[PDB]
Amino acid sequence: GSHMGDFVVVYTDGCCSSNGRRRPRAGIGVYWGPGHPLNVGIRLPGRQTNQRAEIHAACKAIEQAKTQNINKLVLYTNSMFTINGITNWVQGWKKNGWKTSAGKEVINKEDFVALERLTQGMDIQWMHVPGHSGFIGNEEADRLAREGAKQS
Amino acid sequence: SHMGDFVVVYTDGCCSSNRRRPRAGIGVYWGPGHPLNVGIRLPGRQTNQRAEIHAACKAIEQAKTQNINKLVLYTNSMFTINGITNWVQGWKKNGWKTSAGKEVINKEDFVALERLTQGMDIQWMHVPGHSGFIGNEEADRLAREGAKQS
RNA sequence: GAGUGCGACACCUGAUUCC
DNA sequence: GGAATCAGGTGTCGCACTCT
Repeated sequence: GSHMGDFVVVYTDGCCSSNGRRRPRAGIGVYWGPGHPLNVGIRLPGRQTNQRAEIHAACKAIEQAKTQNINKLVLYTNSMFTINGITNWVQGWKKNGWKTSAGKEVINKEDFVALERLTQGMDIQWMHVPGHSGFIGNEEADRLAREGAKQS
Repeated sequence: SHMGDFVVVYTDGCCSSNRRRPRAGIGVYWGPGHPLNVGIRLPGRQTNQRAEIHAACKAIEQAKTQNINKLVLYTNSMFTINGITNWVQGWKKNGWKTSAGKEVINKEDFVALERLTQGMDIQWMHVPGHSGFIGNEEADRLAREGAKQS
């Protein structure tokens, strides 16, 4: 178990073997600490892609948190897409019929709508962790997602 | 060792620990009791790619020392072979960017190797997994020997 | 509306060598 | 298993132009 001031630190990550190929396998992973009862690594239900696993691994961590009555959180993910989406983009997407900058429709709307819904009632600091650069937290969350993508 | 007027040479690098004291070696073999057969220490940052590349570099300097311009080069470093026979064309065109849009790490090394190849007619031969070729084994022996000497 | 670049962070597939 | 390294891909977005 780890913390920064009053915020408990959590790591999330998604993965997907054969992303954009013929047989995609996507998984989610959240790491709270060594041997933490809350660490999970499971198979991502639905459309298999890296983007959804990254968004959905972040959703899982928040659900778990509410489950522990946690309201302050530092969420580390190596997914700028997830971050930018939830902390910038969704705001504008809501005032424009969910439309890309190329007049078309935002592909992960349901993933971001599900995410934003979870963020109600949560002071969360979305911090980017560079992937594959020695951050135990992020390697483990990646380890956990790979294991989860090896499932159901 | 000659394939016609083309003379044959074997090159190889090595680097164990590739974490603590990455030690890198360079070896170039021309044949039984040849005055230019050498095993020496890789200068600079120690990696396997750098030793394989500078092993080729070393051999080409030696060829020139012998007024050789048609050279057949044997190495098991497909990375070296690919950078020099076909990737450098694109890197000099795209500002030395990788397919992932990042910077070519061994840029310095390939530029030096490319410089040495001006005026050289060189055939790059990949020596596979494992074959006989005492040439490759010798070159290997040379590299591991040069692996220790600052 | 159609399209083309560019940037960024991920997610991969593959290959050879060095351990 | 890992490192050193590269080539080809998709997943997705914003940003910046141009319509033969």
